[PDB]
Order: sequence, then C-alpha cells, then structure tokens
Amino acid sequence: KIMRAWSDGSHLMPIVNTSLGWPNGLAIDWSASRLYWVDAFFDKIEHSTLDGLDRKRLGHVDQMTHPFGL
Amino acid sequence: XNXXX
Ligand SMILES: *[C@@H]1O[C@H](CO)[C@@H](O[C@@H]2O[C@H](CO)[C@@H](O)[C@H](O[C@@H]3O[C@H](CO[C@H]4O[C@H](CO)[C@@H](O)[C@H](O)[C@@H]4O)[C@@H](O)[C@H](O[C@H]4O[C@H](CO)[C@@H](O)[C@H](O)[C@@H]4O)[C@@H]3O)[C@H]2NC(C)=O)[C@H](O)[C@H]1NC(C)=O
Ligand SMILES: [Ca+2]
Repeated sequence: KIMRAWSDGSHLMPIVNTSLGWPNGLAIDWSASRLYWVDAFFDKIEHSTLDGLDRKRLGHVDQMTHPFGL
Repeated sequence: XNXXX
C-alpha cells in the first residue's frame, strides 16, 4: 500500500492499496500536484492525484524490469 | 529480491 498522512504524521490512511507489488519509489510532480510511484513486481509507472484518485498508468518502458527510485 | 542489499 501507499499511505498518506499530515506532515505531522497523524491521519495516516491508505490511498493506493489495489494492484500493487513492491512500490519502491515515490515522487511528486510539483507543476501538476500529482503523486508518482513505480512498481518492481508489475514493472509499471503510475501517477494520481494526492488523494489517490484519477489513477493513470504510463506506457511500457522497454527494458525497465526492477525500478527502485524515481 | 526487493531487500536493501
Ligand atoms: C484500501 O483503501 C481504501 C481507500 O481507497 C479504504 O477504504 C476506505 O476506508 C476508510 C476507513 O478509514 C474510509 O474513509 C472509507 O469508507 C467510508 O467512507 C464513507 C464516506 O461517505 C460517503 O461514501 C460512502 C461510500 O460507500 C457512501 O456510502 C456514503 O453515502 C457517502 O457518500 C463514510 O461514510 C464511512 O463511514 C463509516 O465508517 C466509519 C469507520 O471507518 C465509521 O466511523 C462511520 O460511522 C461509518 O460507519 C467510511 O468512512 C473507505 N473508502 C472506500 C473507497 O471504501 C480501505 O479501507 C483500504 N483497505 C485496505 C485493506 O487497506
Ligand atoms: Ca520484476
């Protein structure tokens, strides 16, 4: 799962807990305010709103098979 | 695997 909380560490709640295996890396698209993550099990890059809504998946990346950080 | 080395 990928969890969100207040910067205080309270209000901890999952926001992405479906179709996930090894979500190694996280990133924020500061321009669009969108959370990006990446899987090492399914080998996919995904991005969504900060609430975990509007989930999208990027196209296949040729030789990416164990992405750690992004 | 996925462990840190
Ligand atoms: C996986 O991740 C999902 C989220 O993507 C989690 O589901 C959410 O669990 C949360 C628990 O903290 C809840 O916020 C939320 O469930 C409810 O949300 C309701 C919001 O009200 C609107 O939406 C409902 C949708 O069914 C609709 O029926 C209603 O008319 C409104 O339009 C709340 O009302 C509801 O409150 C109930 O539960 C709380 C306890 O949690 C009680 O205190 C209340 O009295 C009441 O009985 C509740 O908050 C969940 N959202 C979704 C998408 O279902 C999963 O929990 C995660 N699971 C795992 C395995 O990690
Ligand atoms: Ca793999």
